[PDB]
Amino acid sequence: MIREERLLKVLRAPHVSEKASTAMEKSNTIVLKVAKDATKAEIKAAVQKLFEVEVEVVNTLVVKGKVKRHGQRIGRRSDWKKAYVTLKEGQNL
Amino acid sequence: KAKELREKSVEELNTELLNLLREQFNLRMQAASGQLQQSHLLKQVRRDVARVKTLLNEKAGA
Amino acid sequence: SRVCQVTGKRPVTGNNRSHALNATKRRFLPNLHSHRFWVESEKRFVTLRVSAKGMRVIDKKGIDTVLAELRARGEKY
Amino acid sequence: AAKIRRDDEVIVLTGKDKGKRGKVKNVLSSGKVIVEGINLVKKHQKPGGIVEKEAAIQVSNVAIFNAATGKADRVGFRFEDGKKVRFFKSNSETI
Amino acid sequence: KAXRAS
Amino acid sequence: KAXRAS
Amino acid sequence: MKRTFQPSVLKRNRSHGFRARMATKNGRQVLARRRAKGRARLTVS
RNA sequence: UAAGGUGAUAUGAACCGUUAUAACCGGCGAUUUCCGAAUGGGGAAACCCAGUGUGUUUCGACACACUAUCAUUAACUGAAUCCAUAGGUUAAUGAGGCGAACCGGGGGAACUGAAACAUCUAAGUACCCCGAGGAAAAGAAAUCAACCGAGAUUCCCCCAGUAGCGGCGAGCGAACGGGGAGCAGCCCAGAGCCUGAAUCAGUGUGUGUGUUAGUGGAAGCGUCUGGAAAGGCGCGCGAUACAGGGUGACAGCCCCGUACACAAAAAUGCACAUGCUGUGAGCUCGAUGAGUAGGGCGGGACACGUGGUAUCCUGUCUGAAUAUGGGGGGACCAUCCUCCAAGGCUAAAUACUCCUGACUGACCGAUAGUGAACCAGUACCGUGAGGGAAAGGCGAAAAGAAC
RNA sequence: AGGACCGAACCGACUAAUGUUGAAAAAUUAGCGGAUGACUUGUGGCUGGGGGUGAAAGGCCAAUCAAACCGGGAGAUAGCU
RNA sequence: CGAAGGUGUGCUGUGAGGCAUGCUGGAGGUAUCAGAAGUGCGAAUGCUGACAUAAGUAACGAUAAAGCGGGUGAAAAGCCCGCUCGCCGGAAGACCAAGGGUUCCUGUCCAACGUUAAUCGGGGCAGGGUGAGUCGACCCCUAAGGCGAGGCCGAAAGGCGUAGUCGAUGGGAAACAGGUUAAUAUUCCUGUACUUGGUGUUACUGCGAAGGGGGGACGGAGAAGGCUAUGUUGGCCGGGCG
RNA sequence: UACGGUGCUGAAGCAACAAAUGCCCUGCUUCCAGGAAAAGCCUCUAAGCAUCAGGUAACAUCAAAUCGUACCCCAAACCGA
Ligand SMILES: [K+]
Ligand SMILES: [K+]
Ligand SMILES: [K+]
Ligand SMILES: [K+]
Ligand SMILES: [K+]
Ligand SMILES: [K+]
Ligand SMILES: [K+]
Ligand SMILES: [K+]
Ligand SMILES: [K+]
Ligand SMILES: [K+]
Ligand SMILES: [K+]
Ligand SMILES: [K+]
Ligand SMILES: [K+]
Ligand SMILES: [K+]
Ligand SMILES: [K+]
Ligand SMILES: [K+]
Ligand SMILES: [K+]
Ligand SMILES: [K+]
Ligand SMILES: [K+]
Ligand SMILES: [Mg+2]
Ligand SMILES: [Mg+2]
Ligand SMILES: [Mg+2]
Ligand SMILES: [Mg+2]
Ligand SMILES: [Mg+2]
Ligand SMILES: [Mg+2]
Ligand SMILES: [Mg+2]
Ligand SMILES: [Mg+2]
Ligand SMILES: [Mg+2]
Ligand SMILES: [Mg+2]
Ligand SMILES: [Mg+2]
Ligand SMILES: [Mg+2]
Ligand SMILES: [Mg+2]
Ligand SMILES: [Mg+2]
Ligand SMILES: [Mg+2]
Ligand SMILES: [Mg+2]
Ligand SMILES: [Mg+2]
Ligand SMILES: [Mg+2]
Ligand SMILES: [Mg+2]
Ligand SMILES: [Mg+2]
Ligand SMILES: [Mg+2]
Ligand SMILES: [Mg+2]
Ligand SMILES: [Mg+2]
Ligand SMILES: [Mg+2]
Ligand SMILES: [Mg+2]
Ligand SMILES: [Mg+2]
Ligand SMILES: [Mg+2]
Ligand SMILES: [Mg+2]
Ligand SMILES: [Mg+2]
Ligand SMILES: [Mg+2]
Ligand SMILES: [Mg+2]
Ligand SMILES: [Mg+2]
Ligand SMILES: [Mg+2]
Ligand SMILES: [Mg+2]
Ligand SMILES: [Mg+2]
Ligand SMILES: [Mg+2]
Ligand SMILES: [Mg+2]
Ligand SMILES: [Mg+2]
Ligand SMILES: [Mg+2]
Ligand SMILES: [Mg+2]
Ligand SMILES: [Mg+2]
Ligand SMILES: [Mg+2]
Ligand SMILES: [Mg+2]
Ligand SMILES: [Mg+2]
Ligand SMILES: [Mg+2]
Ligand SMILES: [Mg+2]
Ligand SMILES: [Mg+2]
Ligand SMILES: [Mg+2]
Ligand SMILES: [Mg+2]
Ligand SMILES: [Mg+2]
Ligand SMILES: [Mg+2]
Ligand SMILES: [Mg+2]
Ligand SMILES: [Mg+2]
Repeated sequence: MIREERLLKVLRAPHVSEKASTAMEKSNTIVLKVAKDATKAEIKAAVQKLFEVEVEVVNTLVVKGKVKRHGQRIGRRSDWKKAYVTLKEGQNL
Repeated sequence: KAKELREKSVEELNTELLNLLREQFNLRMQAASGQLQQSHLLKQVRRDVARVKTLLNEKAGA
Repeated sequence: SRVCQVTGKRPVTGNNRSHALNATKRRFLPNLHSHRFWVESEKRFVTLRVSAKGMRVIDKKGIDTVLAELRARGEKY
Repeated sequence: AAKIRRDDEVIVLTGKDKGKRGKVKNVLSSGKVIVEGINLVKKHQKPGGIVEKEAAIQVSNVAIFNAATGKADRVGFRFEDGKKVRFFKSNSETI
Repeated sequence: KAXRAS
Repeated sequence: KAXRAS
Repeated sequence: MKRTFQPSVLKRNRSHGFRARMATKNGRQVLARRRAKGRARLTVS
């Protein structure tokens, strides 16, 4: 049991890409941007509660932010956590 | 709006918090999907959450 | 440190002076000795690091007076 | 308080439009105002065309138009019914 | 989980 | 933890 | 030819890092001087 | 306080608001991740890993709080060792770290000067260290003086580059006394009587008075030149306001101000008035700081370099008299004068400015002025300490050049 | 067996040429020595400036060494240019 | 109705200078008499910036080496594709640690960067991309060594060190083959495994450590046998008849 | 076939010989210069617990977090401007 207030903060956005699209069509895996301090257990709990789908497993990685220049002034985008959430077979988001 | 929330109880404020957080989650998904046209609603719900949490702390006492 | 527990005598600095008046920095140390003092009140020996001068102070004032002074400074034995 | 406000009929004291009148359309924190019909510039707008549009004028270059006297006036502040009002300096009338 | 403050 | 050096 | 700078992040941090500086009064004086100068980067950390 | 507004580059989007919960400003609150004294343990700062107690659960878990060290006090416990003590645990309270100068203290150079150099100088400076405060320190005569007197300390001007000190070299350099700033005196070393009366502290209520937002705040037009008028010219007007800034060129009267007059729900500085809790005034009787003064040896400090060298401090070894007594008066003695050490507190005049507000300059104006007018202690260089730049200006308005 | 032998890796640096505003602030090319040892190498650690370390050359201690580097005394002093 | 500054011209004084005025400039300037100085530059191997000269000279960084056709393009010696050629192959291949930190992949652009051109790039810009019970870190354990409650020592700062506590370069559980993306894979997928721990249940039960013991747990050299990786040949299978 | 590559289908799949510097081998032999530590692990009991806790085995069930993972890596990406 994680508190719902916590679960309502952990999922930030669906990650849109060719790889994410292929993940959903081939492997029944949604790709999410999640809070940087989100654990696999919290992401699982949140997806099952909020999307109302059975989660099989969560795989996670931290995307390191890119160094970029805006008018010859150097900056760095933020690191963010990606979750590959594999839904149980036949759940279908 | 703090007028209205001040007249609610702790449990009434706690359900309003979860209602706003759920709306905040829904808006965040829409905005991420490129579906939210009304970008201003994100700030509104965020400040509403802050208002409810401020009053919850006032009810429990500083 | 080389500090008399009774008097607070500590190393002081000064000069060696040669016949030609060459000043070289030196120290003057206290004549310190660890000594076990009989305290008849407590029925105990108390070891103090004491200058020879401090031992004459203990002889004159008595160990109980001196130890009472140490307790007021918070200097330990 | 601001002497010149949105919707005021003003008269231009200074510049190419000296003497012309218009309604204050917006009051900027720069200390400038857009007065409708006044201080027209021809912007070369990219796709788009040549567009005549109002450029902001300095607020001290316009005066409140007292329609009674038919001339530029100065504004002062009074309290009436526990509320600050503007009044024309010349005739002492509330705006 | 939330130690940040929730 | 210790005379070995721990 | 082997040049003088042979980087090791461990040795860097142990030699010059924040905690090495904080460990001694002279290291804390380095940090005081660098704060007073207004350095963006106090240490190699 | 308000008709506008959602900080900047920086538009736009989507909104909010217009007579009062838009925004903005000020008071008081709330929230306030992680690192950092960093304090639950650890650690390559911003990370890793816990214990304990409560509470909660979907038994997978979740939430919250506490857990550093040292000092002091208290309780409890508890060796050798019988008492006891050391030790142990727990509780309360405090400390810790940072900070530009000024301040007191512990240490303490050398270059240099001496036309070399060692005494001496530089200098008790630089620097290191410890500690404090809004100032610090000093301070209520064992002080000077000179037979007349003064009356704590501190600071300023003189005395005076004098007297002196000095390889009598280089240099170092008083005091007495005078003029000022500012002034303030007290307590313990102890009982008794009388009582809590004096005076400052602490913590409240008022009371004014500052501060932290604000409010009102006078009076100009015509014409000429011009892209534009604030300029020229003409004729007016305000001024306890002609400080200053802005506005299309130079504005008392266009705007913001300025003189002047007002303002605080709330917090808070200060000065008083008045409770409460500590605090004890006054009188008589006393008492009167000992390993101390002084001495020998070694150093140091005194303007004073051991000198004929007083006086102060003390590392070392000694060691009085204690008011019928003792210190000082520049070797020393006598006489006389003067003061009372070995306990302590004490405002003001004095020092300083990291910082806040206002105001000023025969100060600078982009190679100047800060290193830095600009996203600069940055870029860049260096293992690191550390070093360390260059770089301002379209226009009145972007009207920043459709096609 | 061996501070044994020949010889790659590996460690070194005897000769020559080149290069010397280099490809390189010490190298390249052809030869050369050691190559089971007093060998060589990775990672980490310790020793600090009149100090270290040195099978000893005043060698080495961050391209710096008969006293490192950085900051300070500091505008040392300069009868010299 | 044109200030300073800039640039010409004329006049003028014994000189430093002065005056006038055309053009530029577009907002300041300032007589006189006094007052004050960051008050005058050609030198200092002066300092900063700019710009010359040598000079369109040297050089374009291993003498492993190119040739041609086609494509794209404004343009192709250099990019793409193709054929050929050459070079490395105990490497000039492959995988890592250290170190770096997006350089990876895709699209797009060619100013600057690339010692040439560049359509190309480790360059610009944008988007994408890193998936773990088993790999590694963290973690348990210690070495050198570090820190170190108390403590001992030291003018102060500090030094040393006990219990402790850190510290890998060493000791400590477990996953393989195949498939897959433009870009990850012992991480995804498929197939087949394994390890440690928590609960619950069933059966049987001496459990219990900060202590004891065992173990972990260790050198150099040499020799030989048994093996496998791996290779070669045959057989087999498919294709070939030049 | 969008000339890059996709989707499908699939034969044989054995033997002999040679063979490591890899494995048996933390072995064996031999030598002198005589070759970490600590935990995991196994075992023993102590005080204590004592029809329990706890042990053991079987089965079931849940858990195994967090961070790294791209790419270069004898190099055009690291140290050498
Ligand atoms: K000297
Ligand atoms: K000299
Ligand atoms: K006019
Ligand atoms: K104006
Ligand atoms: K003005
Ligand atoms: K004495
Ligand atoms: K006397
Ligand atoms: K500068
Ligand atoms: K030295
Ligand atoms: K001119
Ligand atoms: K003048
Ligand atoms: K010159
Ligand atoms: K040339
Ligand atoms: K070319
Ligand atoms: K793992
Ligand atoms: K971890
Ligand atoms: K043939
Ligand atoms: K990977
Ligand atoms: K690597
Ligand atoms: Mg998985
Ligand atoms: Mg992962
Ligand atoms: Mg700590
Ligand atoms: Mg901590
Ligand atoms: Mg303090
Ligand atoms: Mg000299
Ligand atoms: Mg004081
Ligand atoms: Mg007298
Ligand atoms: Mg006003
Ligand atoms: Mg006014
Ligand atoms: Mg102008
Ligand atoms: Mg006395
Ligand atoms: Mg005396
Ligand atoms: Mg004496
Ligand atoms: Mg004497
Ligand atoms: Mg002396
Ligand atoms: Mg005398
Ligand atoms: Mg400058
Ligand atoms: Mg300029
Ligand atoms: Mg040999
Ligand atoms: Mg050599
Ligand atoms: Mg060679
Ligand atoms: Mg030989
Ligand atoms: Mg050989
Ligand atoms: Mg020699
Ligand atoms: Mg060197
Ligand atoms: Mg020297
Ligand atoms: Mg000096
Ligand atoms: Mg000089
Ligand atoms: Mg000059
Ligand atoms: Mg010049
Ligand atoms: Mg000259
Ligand atoms: Mg040149
Ligand atoms: Mg040519
Ligand atoms: Mg030539
Ligand atoms: Mg030629
Ligand atoms: Mg040539
Ligand atoms: Mg080339
Ligand atoms: Mg071209
Ligand atoms: Mg071709
Ligand atoms: Mg070519
Ligand atoms: Mg090709
Ligand atoms: Mg890049
Ligand atoms: Mg690429
Ligand atoms: Mg080019
Ligand atoms: Mg690129
Ligand atoms: Mg230690
Ligand atoms: Mg450990
Ligand atoms: Mg390791
Ligand atoms: Mg790859
Ligand atoms: Mg085989
Ligand atoms: Mg071998
Ligand atoms: Mg990889």
